[PDB]
Amino acid sequence: SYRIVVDPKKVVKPISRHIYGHFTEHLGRCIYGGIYEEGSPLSDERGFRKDVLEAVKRIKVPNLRWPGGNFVSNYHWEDGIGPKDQRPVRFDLAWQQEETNRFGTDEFIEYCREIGAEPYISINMGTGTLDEALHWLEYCNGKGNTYYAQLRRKYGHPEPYNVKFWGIGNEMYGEWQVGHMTADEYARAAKEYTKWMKVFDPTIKAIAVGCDDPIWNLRVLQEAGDVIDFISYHFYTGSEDYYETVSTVYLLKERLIGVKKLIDMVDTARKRGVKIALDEWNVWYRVSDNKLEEPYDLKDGIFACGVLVLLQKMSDIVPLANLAQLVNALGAIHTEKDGLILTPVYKAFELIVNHSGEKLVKTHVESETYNIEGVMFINKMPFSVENAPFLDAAASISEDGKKLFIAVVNYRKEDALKVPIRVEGLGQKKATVYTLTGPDVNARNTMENPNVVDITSETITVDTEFEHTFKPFSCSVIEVELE
Amino acid sequence: SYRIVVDPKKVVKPISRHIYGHFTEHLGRCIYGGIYEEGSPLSDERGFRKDVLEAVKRIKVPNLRWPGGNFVSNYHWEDGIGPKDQRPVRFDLAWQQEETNRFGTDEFIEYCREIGAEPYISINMGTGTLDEALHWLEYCNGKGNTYYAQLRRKYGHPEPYNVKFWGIGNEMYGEWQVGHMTADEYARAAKEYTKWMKVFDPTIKAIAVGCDDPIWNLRVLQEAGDVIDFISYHFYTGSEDYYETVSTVYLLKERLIGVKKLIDMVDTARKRGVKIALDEWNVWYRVSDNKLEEPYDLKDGIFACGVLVLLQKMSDIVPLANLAQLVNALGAIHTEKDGLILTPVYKAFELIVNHSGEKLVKTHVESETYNIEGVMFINKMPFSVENAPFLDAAASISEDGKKLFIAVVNYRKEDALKVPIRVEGLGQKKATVYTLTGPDVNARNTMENPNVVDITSETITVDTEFEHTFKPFSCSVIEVELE
Amino acid sequence: NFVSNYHWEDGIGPKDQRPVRFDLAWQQEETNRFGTDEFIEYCREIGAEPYISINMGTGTLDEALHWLEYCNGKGNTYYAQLRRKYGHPEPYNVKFWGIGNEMYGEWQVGHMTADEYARAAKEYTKWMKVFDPTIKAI
Repeated sequence: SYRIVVDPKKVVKPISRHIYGHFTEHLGRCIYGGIYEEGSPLSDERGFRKDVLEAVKRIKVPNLRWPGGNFVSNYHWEDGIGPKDQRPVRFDLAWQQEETNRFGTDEFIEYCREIGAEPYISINMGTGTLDEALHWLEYCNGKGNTYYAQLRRKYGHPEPYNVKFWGIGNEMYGEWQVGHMTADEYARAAKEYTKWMKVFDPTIKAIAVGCDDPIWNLRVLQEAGDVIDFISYHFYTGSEDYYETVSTVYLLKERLIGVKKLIDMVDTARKRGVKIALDEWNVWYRVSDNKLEEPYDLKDGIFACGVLVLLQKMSDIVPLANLAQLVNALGAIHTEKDGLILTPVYKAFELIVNHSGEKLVKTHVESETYNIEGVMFINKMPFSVENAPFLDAAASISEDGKKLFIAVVNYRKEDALKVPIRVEGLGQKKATVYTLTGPDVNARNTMENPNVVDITSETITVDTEFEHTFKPFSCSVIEVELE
Repeated sequence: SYRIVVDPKKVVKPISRHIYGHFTEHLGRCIYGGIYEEGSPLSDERGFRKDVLEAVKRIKVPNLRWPGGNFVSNYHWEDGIGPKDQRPVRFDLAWQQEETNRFGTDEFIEYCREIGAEPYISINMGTGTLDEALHWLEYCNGKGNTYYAQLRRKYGHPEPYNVKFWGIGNEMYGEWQVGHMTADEYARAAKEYTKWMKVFDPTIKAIAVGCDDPIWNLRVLQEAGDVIDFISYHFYTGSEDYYETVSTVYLLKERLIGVKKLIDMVDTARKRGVKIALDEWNVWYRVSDNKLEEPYDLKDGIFACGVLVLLQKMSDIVPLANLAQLVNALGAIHTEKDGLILTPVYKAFELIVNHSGEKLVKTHVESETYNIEGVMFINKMPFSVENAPFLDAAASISEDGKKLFIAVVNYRKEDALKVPIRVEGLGQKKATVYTLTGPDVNARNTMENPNVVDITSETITVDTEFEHTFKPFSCSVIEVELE
Repeated sequence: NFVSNYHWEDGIGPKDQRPVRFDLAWQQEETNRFGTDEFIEYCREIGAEPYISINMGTGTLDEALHWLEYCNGKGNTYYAQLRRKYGHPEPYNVKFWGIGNEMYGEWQVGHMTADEYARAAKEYTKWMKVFDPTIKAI
């Protein structure tokens, strides 16, 4: 048996806007050819691609991370400010590219404003400096007469940017990272940058680097949990098999619950309420070059929907997440010289960001269960998840709250499910069901039939007790007025 | 608000015999004047207090921990064997008492096999050797002609004692432990002692010492997770206010979930499936001499009930547990030279051990929630626990089994709880409801009113959907037939 | 590996009073009816200079010192007096001593990190050579 019980009067928690966040690295064709193509017919006066822009605005990005990623660990921000024709051309050691630097801090901040998204920038901790990081903070944030607040104005922007999220470094644990650190080194320095940045601007929020290594997380929280706001986490998954993929959602629930408990275990961290930032996540397993153009299909898009529902459930533990990445490289959107595809990862966002609430409301959900051992990620590392649901849900309420949104995923590959839903003190009412699904589980959109996987709509009679059938391998939200 | 639904047909996972274990340390009158009083009219030929013996059998001890506790770290087991008149009188550093060693290893296996419990002995890591622990193991478990087998045999016992559980040192992390160790040096020591003890007897089960320091745990697990079976936790709570005391049940839950998560984050240990051993727990707040005669009132019996209900629900994570302690010192049982007393803590055990099943069966519960911020333990450590329930429960079945049980707890101090209970495909049966409760939260059994708090029975009827009302601050088991 | 678990005193005296132990190294009961006295007898039978390995796994500085004494002392020291008591007035004069055995490998009982071995190898040797300067230490 399956069942879903709701109560639109029992609010459990707020749901943070910023669980729906995004990410744009200078990697491959993510910026250049991506959101920003200069010579193009499809561009505007600034160089932004108008089609991509219209697509991104439909998602309504809450915040947007930049410029990396493994690019920033090697990146001097000043290289990318002022007259475009005197920006030096640099070598990006991360992804072996020439960097023209004609998309920089202003250009990026402009892109944020245009779409309506809080900028979240990451400082360079492998090649950079306290100074350089502070100077970047002054330039973006200073309202006094400091030389850098002077220089932003000099280049056309008198008002400060007030950029509230800062990322104290990127993936500083890895061999692959330029100027990579030990747990102890990084811990000591996560503290130094954070604390000094905050002296200048006590209103910024700091995300320190976390990972799977628990000793690393613990040393971070211990040294810096006095002053950080988030410890970051990275989750990439695969591969090849439907069930293996659409279930690492529950691997991620388990892994996030871990980091949360490490936080609990550290005094100053627990005391302040340090939180978790899922500041990189996606499916990735097919591609291993440095353009990362991962051909996402519907199974990947069901993983995303599952994440987003989960995040709705634990937005209090993890109030900030960023899909890696926004365009092309591991991209929800894929662009060529003359058009774009919106992958099923993207569509997942289209379904859930529109049609969802600000307050999570009590939701019991009965489901049948399974266990899987399988693989994930490019390197194939084995994983194992026991008691993964076939059906999952999270209901929410609007600020109003005369609007209930009921998000429900069906993980089943073959059988549709008839689920008896109950919603206290309601009905009867006409209501609308939005459903993201397609034919195969390997189904893609193409820039030809760019609508094989898309969001459908249909009207339904609901009441304080009703029923519904959920297509196999689909996500669907029921939207219903409560007045 | 409140609800309980049970489905006797969905077996979730088994319930381990050993969550009901106990602990018998040489501390104050716990052992001498406790279970053992030589010249006593109340004692048998070999010196076992007959009243206590029968008190103890009722509780069906699954396993008995001995001899410590902080005592073992100063303890040389050799001193405790042989004809009693030749044993040396020694000074226990742990509790500043003269130990006569008239109670030792043989007496303890007699007391164990006299009451049905598996021996579980803690070796001396603070004042003793590998060799010394190994000869202990040889003495208890050796079939062949090694000297310490021979010696067991000279003293009256041809057959091996086959002692299954060995704990590798005691609270070795603590400043108070004699020969206390750093995380790194103990982690090395755990692997070693374990490793070699399992070369002699590969069938034993070794409990490693863990604590509250996450790094401590992580190092033991990284080093010894190869060969250990359990890492151990120790929980002592209170205090003074009813709610601040009961509900640390829900502090303990969080604490334990934290530690499992540690195990998940270490490969060898995760891969081997190292579990938890709660090898020391109780209420302990109002006394800190060195006989520790805590006068437990009824709130403490309710915490015990909660803890045991919690254990039923998670005995797959924590397979083994030990109340601290059995007699006198932090005792469930209190004894004087004439009679004895059964505290509400013991009573909690009488209630659950008789009338509980061996297979946990699906138990969903809905309940109201509180947030508290209190103090706990001897030193009054501040704490809080968020969303603690006023009502909890756990349903189990006999092995066969024509008997469902429903253990349920009302933490509410003032109100009774009117609870609708559902049970799949059941009568129309009658059923007995066993309930432990007293006049007020401060109720306490006495040697002349030995019943002020006690388990009472009453017959109700159940109907696959039915209602019951649980007294305030009460624990009840509902025993229903099924055939 | 036998040695890093061995207590030399178990293999001396009347054999009937000698204790049976458990060899952790090879998982075998050891009756200790072949021991130090027995080993040196066999050595001078075949004319081989004896070469003794000391237990650094579960043994102490003291324990090793006492072995050398038993073997090489000609004073009226407890352990020399002991060798004499058991039949051998005149010392064995063993020339090659082995300062632990394979103390680097996970399999050795009592094994050490390089720093803790070098530290101890220094310490065992200097003090043995103070009792008897003629020995050669491996």
